[PDB]
Amino acid sequence: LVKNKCVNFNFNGLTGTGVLTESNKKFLPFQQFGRDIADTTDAVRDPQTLEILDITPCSFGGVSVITPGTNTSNQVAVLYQDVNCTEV
Amino acid sequence: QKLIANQFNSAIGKIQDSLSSTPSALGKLQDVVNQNAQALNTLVKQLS
Amino acid sequence: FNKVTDLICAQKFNGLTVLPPLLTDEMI
Ligand SMILES: *[C@@H]1O[C@H](CO)[C@@H](O)[C@H](O)[C@H]1NC(C)=O
Repeated sequence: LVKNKCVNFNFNGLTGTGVLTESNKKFLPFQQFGRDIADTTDAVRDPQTLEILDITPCSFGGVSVITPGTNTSNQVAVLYQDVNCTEV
Repeated sequence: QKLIANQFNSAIGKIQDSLSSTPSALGKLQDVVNQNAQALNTLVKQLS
Repeated sequence: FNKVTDLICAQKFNGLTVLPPLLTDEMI
């Protein structure tokens, strides 16, 4: 298990992509999956040690580009939408 | 002028109370948000 | 603002970006 890294996890039958983090979700001692009103996998109980990991889909987002007119300048700034500052 | 000012202040105070007593007073806004959420929720219930 | 009601992130879980309004509510 590795936390805070976008991985392709395969907890039992459940497979999927995302970053997984330790969580305070109080699973009942029998529950395995996590879900939400969107019916998507939110958290997961670690099968071999009973720990709770919420699954954030690892960061995506649009890449907007801020540019003046080409005739003005070729300098460009970029805007990674819906993401912190990760890779530059 | 004094009566108009008193009526104006009282009517504004009632506006505060009406919006407090009536949360639905903002249904026209809340419905908009609900419609968007429902559409997004429906758009996610299609990958199931 | 207290009479109008994370869930939008739950749809964001599956490729659904929610751009912020240009005029922030304080600037509005
Ligand atoms: C199960 O095995 C794993 C890996 O050796 C270990 O971390 C865990 O403590 C064991 N016990 C449980 C909780 O099943």
